[PDB]
Amino acid sequence: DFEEIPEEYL
Amino acid sequence: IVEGSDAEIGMSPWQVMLFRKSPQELLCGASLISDRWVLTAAHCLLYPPWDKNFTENDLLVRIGKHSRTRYERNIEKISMLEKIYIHPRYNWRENLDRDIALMKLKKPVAFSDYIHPVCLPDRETAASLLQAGYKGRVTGWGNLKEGQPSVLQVVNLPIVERPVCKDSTRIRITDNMFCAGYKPDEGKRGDACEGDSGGPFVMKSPFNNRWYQMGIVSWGEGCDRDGKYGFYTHVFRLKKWIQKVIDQFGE
Amino acid sequence: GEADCGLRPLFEKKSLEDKTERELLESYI
Ligand SMILES: COc1ccc(S(=O)(=O)NC[C@@H](O)[C@H](Cc2ccccc2)[NH2+]Cc2cc(Cl)ccc2N2C=NNN2)cc1
Ligand code: NA
Repeated sequence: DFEEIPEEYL
Repeated sequence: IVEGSDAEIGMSPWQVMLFRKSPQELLCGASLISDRWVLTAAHCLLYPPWDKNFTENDLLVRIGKHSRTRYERNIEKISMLEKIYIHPRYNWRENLDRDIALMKLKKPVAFSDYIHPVCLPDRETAASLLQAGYKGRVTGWGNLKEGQPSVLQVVNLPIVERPVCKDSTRIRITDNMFCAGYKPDEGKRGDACEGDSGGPFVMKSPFNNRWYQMGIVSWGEGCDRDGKYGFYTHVFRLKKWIQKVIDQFGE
Repeated sequence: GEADCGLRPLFEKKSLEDKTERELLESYI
């Protein structure tokens, strides 16, 4: 559903 | 939001999405009150009956958003939480009395056309604007019916007389809550719904042309039911606590 | 309250009104 956010945030 | 409309770009620049890190999902709304503080509902972060008790590292906030699902490259900013503060007398056992929490960001968010803080009310602003029949505005990416919006939704709703709020529900209402929404005989409709909790109920002061957050989407029995109303945390009534936290723990 | 709080860059700052804010004003009787 949600577009991948940049992995830096995770 | 039920029976709302698509927000305009930059219409609610204090809007914050509370976003679970894994699984990656929308938890609640929230609001930006300074470059490092976000306001939301305590129940979005702490609700023991459902085994909900988030720590700082479980969560992100996404600020400056319009689209619900897309990563809004060059527009939204995503922030990590330094610290969560839940009101010490938040009543999760009974009726969500004092449903309020603050989140301090690890780093200040940069303001932009899409990111800008809302004001918190003074005593006089609350006394002037929190009147039955006066309309406020609710925004969120929650469900459209008791399904999900492509973009931020907006609905304007009238504040309701306290006896009418009390008589709509079996839940014990407190002075830290107010209710809002249209009556069955008013024809117009609208409500928050699932995913909207923690977001802002705002009013635009006709005295100084500024938006003030008067409420936080707190609880409601179903969404947009006839004879039922949304309940909102009374922000001014808890501003002493808000200021205490910010004064002690602000840099 | 913060100096510039509650004034939106794309609306109040530029003297543009959103599509439904008048409904709010009209209710402040
Ligand atoms: C402990 O206090 C309680 C008070 C009320 C209720 S309830 O009215 O039975 N349920 C409220 C619940 O649907 C939700 C708030 C909540 C979420 C998670 C844990 C505890 C409470 N209501 C959110 C909401 C707010 C508004 Cl203003 C309008 C609609 C809704 N809503 C209803 N369904 N989905 N969203 C439950 C416990
Ligand atoms: Na209703």
